[PDB]
Amino acid sequence: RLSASTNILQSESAVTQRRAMRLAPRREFDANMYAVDRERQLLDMTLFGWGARIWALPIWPDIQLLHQPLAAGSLGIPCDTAGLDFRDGGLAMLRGEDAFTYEVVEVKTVTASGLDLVRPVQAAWGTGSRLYPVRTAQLTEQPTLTRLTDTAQSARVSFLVMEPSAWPELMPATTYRGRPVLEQRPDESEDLTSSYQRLLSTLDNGSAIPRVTDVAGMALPVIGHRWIGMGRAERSAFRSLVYALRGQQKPL
Amino acid sequence: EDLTSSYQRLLSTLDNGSAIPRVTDVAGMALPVIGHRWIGMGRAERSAFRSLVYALRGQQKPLWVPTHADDLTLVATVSQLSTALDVRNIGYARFANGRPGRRDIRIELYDGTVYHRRILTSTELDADTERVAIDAALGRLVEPTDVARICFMALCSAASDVVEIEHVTDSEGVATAALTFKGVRDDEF
Amino acid sequence: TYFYGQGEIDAAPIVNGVLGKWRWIQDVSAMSIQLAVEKVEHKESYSGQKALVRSFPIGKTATVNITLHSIGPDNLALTLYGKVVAKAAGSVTGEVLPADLVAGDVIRLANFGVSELVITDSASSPAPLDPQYYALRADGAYGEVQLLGLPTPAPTQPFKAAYEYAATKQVGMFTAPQPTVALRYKGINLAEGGAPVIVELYKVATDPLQELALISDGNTVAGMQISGGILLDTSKPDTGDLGRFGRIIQLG
Amino acid sequence: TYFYGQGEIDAAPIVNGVLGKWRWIQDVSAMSIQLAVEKVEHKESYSGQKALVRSFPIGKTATVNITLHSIGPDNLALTLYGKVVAKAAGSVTGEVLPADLVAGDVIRLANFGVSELVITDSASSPAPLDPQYYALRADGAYGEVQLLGLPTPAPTQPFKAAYEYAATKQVGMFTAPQPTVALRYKGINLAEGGAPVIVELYKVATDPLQELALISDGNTVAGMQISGGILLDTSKPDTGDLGRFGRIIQLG
Amino acid sequence: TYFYGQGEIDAAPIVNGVLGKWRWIQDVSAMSIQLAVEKVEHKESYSGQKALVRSFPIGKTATVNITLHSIGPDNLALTLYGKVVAKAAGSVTGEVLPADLVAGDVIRLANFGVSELVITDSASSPAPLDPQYYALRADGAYGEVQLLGLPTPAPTQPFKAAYEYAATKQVGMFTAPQPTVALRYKGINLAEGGAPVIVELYKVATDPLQELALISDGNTVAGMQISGGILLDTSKPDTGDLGRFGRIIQLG
Amino acid sequence: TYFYGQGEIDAAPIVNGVLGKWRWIQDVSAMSIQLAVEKVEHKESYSGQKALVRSFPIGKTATVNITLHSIGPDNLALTLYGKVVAKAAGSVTGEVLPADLVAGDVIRLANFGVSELVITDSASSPAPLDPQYYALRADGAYGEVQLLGLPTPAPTQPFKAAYEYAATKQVGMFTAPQPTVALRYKGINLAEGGAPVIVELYKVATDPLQELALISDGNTVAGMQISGGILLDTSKPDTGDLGRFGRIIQLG
Amino acid sequence: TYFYGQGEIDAAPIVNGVLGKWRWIQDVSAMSIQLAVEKVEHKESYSGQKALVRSFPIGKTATVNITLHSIGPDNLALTLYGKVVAKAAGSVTGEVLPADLVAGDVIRLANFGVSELVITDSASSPAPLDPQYYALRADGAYGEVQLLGLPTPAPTQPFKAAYEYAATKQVGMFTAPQPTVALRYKGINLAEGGAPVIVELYKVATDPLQELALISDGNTVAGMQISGGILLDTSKPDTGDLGRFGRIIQLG
Amino acid sequence: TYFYGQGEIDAAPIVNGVLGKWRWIQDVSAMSIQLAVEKVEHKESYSGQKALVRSFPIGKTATVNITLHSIGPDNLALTLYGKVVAKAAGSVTGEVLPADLVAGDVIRLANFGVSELVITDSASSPAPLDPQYYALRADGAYGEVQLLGLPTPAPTQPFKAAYEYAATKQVGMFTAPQPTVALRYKGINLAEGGAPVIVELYKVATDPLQELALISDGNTVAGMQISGGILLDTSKPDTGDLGRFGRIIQLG
Repeated sequence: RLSASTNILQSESAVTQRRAMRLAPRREFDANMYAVDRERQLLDMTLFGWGARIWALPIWPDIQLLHQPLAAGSLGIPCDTAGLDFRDGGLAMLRGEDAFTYEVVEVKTVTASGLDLVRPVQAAWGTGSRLYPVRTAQLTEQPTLTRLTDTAQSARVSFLVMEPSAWPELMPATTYRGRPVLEQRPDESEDLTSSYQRLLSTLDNGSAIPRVTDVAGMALPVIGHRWIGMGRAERSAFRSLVYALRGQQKPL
Repeated sequence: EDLTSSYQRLLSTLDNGSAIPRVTDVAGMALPVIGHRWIGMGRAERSAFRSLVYALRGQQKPLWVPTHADDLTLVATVSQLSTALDVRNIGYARFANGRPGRRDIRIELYDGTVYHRRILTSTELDADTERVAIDAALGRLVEPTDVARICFMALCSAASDVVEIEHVTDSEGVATAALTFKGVRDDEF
Repeated sequence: TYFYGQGEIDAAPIVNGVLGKWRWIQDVSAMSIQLAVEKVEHKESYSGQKALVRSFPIGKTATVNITLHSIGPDNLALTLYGKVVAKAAGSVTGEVLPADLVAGDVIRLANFGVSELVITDSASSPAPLDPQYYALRADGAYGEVQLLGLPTPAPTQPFKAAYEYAATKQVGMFTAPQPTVALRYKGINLAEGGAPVIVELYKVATDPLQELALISDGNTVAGMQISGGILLDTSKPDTGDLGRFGRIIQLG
Repeated sequence: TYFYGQGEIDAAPIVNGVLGKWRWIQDVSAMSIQLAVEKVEHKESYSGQKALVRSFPIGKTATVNITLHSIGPDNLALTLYGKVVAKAAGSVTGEVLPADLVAGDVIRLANFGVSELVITDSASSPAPLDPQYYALRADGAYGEVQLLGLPTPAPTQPFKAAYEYAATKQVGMFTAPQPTVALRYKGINLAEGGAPVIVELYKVATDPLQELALISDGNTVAGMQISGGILLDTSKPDTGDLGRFGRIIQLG
Repeated sequence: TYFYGQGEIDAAPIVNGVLGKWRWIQDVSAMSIQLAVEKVEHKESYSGQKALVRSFPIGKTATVNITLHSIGPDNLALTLYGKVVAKAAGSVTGEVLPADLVAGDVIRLANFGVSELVITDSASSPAPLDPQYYALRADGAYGEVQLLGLPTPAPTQPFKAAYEYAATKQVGMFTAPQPTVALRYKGINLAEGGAPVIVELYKVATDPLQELALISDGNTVAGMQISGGILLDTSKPDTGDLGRFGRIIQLG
Repeated sequence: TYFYGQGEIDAAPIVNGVLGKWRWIQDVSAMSIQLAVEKVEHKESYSGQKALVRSFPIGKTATVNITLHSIGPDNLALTLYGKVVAKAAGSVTGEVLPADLVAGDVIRLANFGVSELVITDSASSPAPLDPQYYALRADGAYGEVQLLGLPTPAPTQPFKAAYEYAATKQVGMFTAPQPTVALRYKGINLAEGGAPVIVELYKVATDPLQELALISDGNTVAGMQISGGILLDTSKPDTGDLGRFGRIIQLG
Repeated sequence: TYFYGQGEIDAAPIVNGVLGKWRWIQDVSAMSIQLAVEKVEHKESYSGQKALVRSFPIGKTATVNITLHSIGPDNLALTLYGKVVAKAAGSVTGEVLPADLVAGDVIRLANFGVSELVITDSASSPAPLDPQYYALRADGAYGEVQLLGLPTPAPTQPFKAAYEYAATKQVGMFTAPQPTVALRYKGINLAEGGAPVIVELYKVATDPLQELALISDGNTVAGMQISGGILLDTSKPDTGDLGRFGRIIQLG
Repeated sequence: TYFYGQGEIDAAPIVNGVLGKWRWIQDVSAMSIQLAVEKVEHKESYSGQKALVRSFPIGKTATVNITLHSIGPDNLALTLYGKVVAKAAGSVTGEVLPADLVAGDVIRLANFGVSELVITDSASSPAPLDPQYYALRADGAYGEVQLLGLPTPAPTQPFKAAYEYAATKQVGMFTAPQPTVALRYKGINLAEGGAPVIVELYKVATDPLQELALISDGNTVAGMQISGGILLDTSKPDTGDLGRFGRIIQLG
């Protein structure tokens, strides 16, 4: 979930002034998880002691697998960084089959082919170990753990990132009258709706009969849109478009 | 019916302004919440449950509510006089080192005898094993093969005063009810 | 110790709880008793399996199905929620037939089993019509009279018909309340040389017939299936070992 | 005391509550009557056996299914919600045929059973065309005429056809309101030497035919199945023993 | 290494957890054991193939179905939730028969297997009725007596009947709590020259019979089907290799 | 008065309401008409039965199913929502075959019915290849050409193929709007000596084919099943007894 | 290029990921592999048809079903979630039989395969009972001892029984965790002269047996059906063409 | 005008929209094409008959099912979402066999089709073992070798095996993306003397096989069933008569 604040006030005529407040939208993640063998007790203790405090949440959607083994003590992890949530001076977190097989390192810069590192890695993981971008996050609400058996608990964990998420802002290539044009064709899987919202207030319903006065006499249509990614490039382009929109501020 | 456990905290005062939010732990303590269900199958059990409900007087009277998990498992036998219980590393030392909500142990041996202990302090020994301590003695030498569970205990009281006793068949029959217990700081401290 | 049962069935209506007069239910082809019990289960979780540990029955009901091939009026009353009506044989003298009658029309009389049919012509001088000018379809089993012809000097159109009707038994539809009948079965077990076996059902509430094929195709006698639930009788002793639904007696 | 019934069925349409004229529904292959009752159950809990203790009926309905093999216009009107239309035999003198006709075209006439077909050429001097130049398909029963050839000096294309058409009976579809018919089944029970049995149904609301296979395969005659619900007649006495849905009469 | 089993089944009722006395359940035609397990599945998304990666069982249950052809009172008590009742043979001296009796009436006695029936006339001078004036139906097995005639000087209507009744065994219905039986199947595997095989079931909770056709058609013996769930015994050692639900023993 | 129908069927497309040119639908194996009516019921409660008292039809719809065995292009257009395309026979002179051709490869031509195939080698001096070095699979029914061999002095790889193609008829998929066709059936009733019977359906909307087994197994001719709903025609008189869905004509 | 497979199957348990020792699964009658894929569809709407335009698979799972006819203890352990227990042959000296023993009772010994049975009477002077006073049902295959009679001077009731028992193999119920077994199939293809074909499944999770007919009717060998899902192995190379579920090898 | 089709099917994989090289899918037993259309219905109420009056299609889809009996590696790759892997024949020199071997153990080699097997003893002086001391099961097709015996002076347990392995073809499972294949059915209509018929399908998305019985029972060859949906091709002209889903060509 990408959320931003933009309080807009319109006059009697259908004219709007927009005052986008948040430059960096707050990011929220919602997911479900399980814990059975040695992860349930660890999860219980982890949410018991640490509780409501800053985490280092790996970016699950940005999962990545190493193509070559990483030598212990090596400086630099050559891996794909095309359209990934990797930033200079950020964090990275390797992972293994189990929760414990992990280690966090600090990334200096992105070379488009690797991750420059300042501190050498103290343990070598071969091909198959997962690589996760890391962003600071906090538990918005403590999960309600559902006991499935003697040792089993499913949780609905929700996280909010407490760091700005920089990302390039790009608009559609086509331009019309000096403004962007949305050339993407919406998905028709779910039937969509269109409505003509009007500033038709002041119905003045008394006792005999009502009467409506067109304050502006203009109709502003409303259109719904849906799309499917099917790839990394399309998702990155959509994220760039969302960032460029800045909520309701930027029109197109 | 699958039940749930949650760690309610006095985590108010989020102070969400315009730039970013920040949360301050007013007390830095977690009080667990546990749900409970039972079946009567008889008059005596129903009478006992009614007596317990009357004794509770809502949330006023507290009482320990042992969990039924397997949080801790032994990895090495312990002598009767020893107070150095060894359990596999679960980050207990980093998170649990003696502070209300944690601690308290129920051995629940295979035969049926259960020993109630009190954790004193946990020290990290290895990436896979620990040497968590206890208060006094164990009772006998118990091997890892002769332990069912540990099921961390915790003092709690009712979370909702209203109790629904669903009578199904008859007094000499079966009844269903649901109870919820929440941790509370009591017992002279 | 093997069962292959044949025998008879006796039913006694229950009218406000006072036992009625037992009667034979005539031929029967199939009798089945079904028992259904609902249970609530308790599951432990100390073994890590969450397997079923205990279960106590809460529901208890018994259903009985009977297939009878008898279309006797008593069975019709018991099965169609009807009550038998007996009409004594008699005579009619002044029935008026439909007017505007011509050859080819069919007339229907209010009574069945018509015989000695006479049709007197309406005039100052009565003149019974000739028998050869009318015919009785189905030998007067339904009072159906067919006109063969009329004399060239067309007589007075309205007619006065007199005849005799036989006694009959009638059963209405849904004209009686839900019968409550106790059942006694008289199965002889052939597998043990014809060993007597007794089954008694104290209280049974029947369900109206499901289907009745008036016109049948094949070599199968028409069948009547009745479903009923065995109610709990509150008059019998509770601690008595005989129970309150039924019981079975096997001499030996 | 056994039933294997065959016989006749008679119906009388009910219009505005006044009895109509009874008619035979022609051959019928199957008739069945089904009774349905809804019950609300009361239970008592003193025994701890959680079992049924009383039940009182609430719903009361009956349905009748009839399979007739007659496609007569009267039965068609009864089943298709149609009204019979009688067209008298007549003649046509100046019917205009389609233009731009050529050999191989098939022309269709507005009436069936065409005979003495005459096609006059359009010209100042009438000149009927040679019969050899056209043919009648299906012996002119379908009103279809086929062109066999045209003279080398092509005559005037528009044509005037005169012929004779026979009388016919038509039935509409959904052109009549829901018929309400009283049914009188008069069957013979062969199991008792052919004993007489009568079934009376005061008010029946029919349902249009479910299927009608115009092109049949095999050795089975086309069947028409009609379903109907026996309504409650409000004119018969409530305390009358004859009931209000139907009745059965047996002589004995 | 192939199985085709035949043999015997023994059951021991479990009361308050103390083992009962084992007994044979008489002939049994079919036994089957079914295992059901519920599983919660964990998946990993790094491959983009959205496929299953791990699964851990949660539920664990077992059910046993048994088809017995024995209608013995002990098996009836086991299956009908009844308790056997033994009635010793005895005599009756002053049973009063219904009044207003006439020829053709059928009277029923409270006991079966009647013999040496004597009916004394009610009068100052006792006068037993002639045996020729009454008959015993079904050889007095159903306790039914039919009147063949009465003397012209009609004797006193009320009657006193004295006779002898044989011993009988009765079974109640739903008069006993849910039985808990331990089953021991001892079968012979013919596929291995008749090798010995034993199956042990510590705790089984049965379900009453589903159907019981008292009047059977065909050449198939009446069958009693019983379903039951194998509960978890809490007395056996948890680490014991023998388990807690059942066991199989094979000699080799 | 009995029906066993065989005959033909005629269909005329409706394009904006103007009647089209009737055409025969070729052989047909099964035609069925189904009528469905929805009803709303009113229930009295004065008799204590709450039985159905009245019911009036609210819904009315008719569905027609046809099974045709003809794969004629006209029927394909009517059934596949397609429009026929006619390609006249012609010749080709400069088609270029795929390069890098070797023995064992199969070449496919854009047209079917190839004959007089000639392949001219690409060079300053044209040199048609020897016919024995290629073969025509399926006698040129698909332009499939197989290379038998190549001369040791490998000629210029690109080839120029010329040939003649025959005329053909093509049908697209979903290339036409929902057809609306009036149907006229010409059933002859054999049960009455071949009595003509007419059925006309004014407006019918068809549904595309459900299945088409291109490769069939057995001795059954491929069948094509089409479903259609009879719409309500608004042009016919409302009070006219002929109705608005269809009608049936039976001479007599 | 045609398949009709017969052969053998090998299974190796996976215990914490380390390959186990392969073993033959004995005779097998049926093996099936099912693939299920879930897809999300994208629909365009520019053509007016809203027809499916694109679809990408999101789900992927494979299920394998095996039917084995072997009741070997290893297969029982693999299928019943059990672990084999081996008991060595031995002897007993001081078993105490139930008291209050009389003729007709049956005694059961804790061990099977009893031989050389001796029952010593309890008294100051031991006096082994005569063998003719007891019998061994099923030749001591279950330790079932039947009392034929007792001496007139009733000896001391408690008995001390000594005998020898043979070794046996036992399998518990649900006494082992969910097995994870890799499968190797050795199908020989008869359609190609017995061409070898290999199928390997890296990781498979089985499901307990669905049914087990201990007493079978007919001429069919008892069958054991097992269902399992093929998990995704994370150890194999991702880019390796061998995949992660399984693979098939066909020499040629 | 009748269809009974047999013939060939050709497929061309579609990669990034560029046509691939067509290939034969080997023998095919059944092909069927199904059309589905969704419709929204409009009704008019002026008649009071509440019946359908208009309907316009909304949905448009098509699916194709194909049953192929070929297990060729190319077809396996097409259906199993796999990619063929070719392994060339080679040799092994220093493969190490498992230790702690004893007579009766079965060892497996990493390659199939083993020949010229040589096992050298581990010692300072190499000493190949006698061939009589080991055997090859299934003629070394499964890479299985069985130990027949060992010399009394037990040689060094670890062994070095050298042999030759033949070439093989492998297919992965779910190792390839959803194939998109264009299908060309070329069948012969026997009902018209073997007339030519062609069916074209531009774009088809397949679904993995549903079932694959490796061990077959009976006389029926193993069948592979594949389902696929015909997508909408966006490259063909919209107004083009050939459509965008498929086509049928008939010569005439």
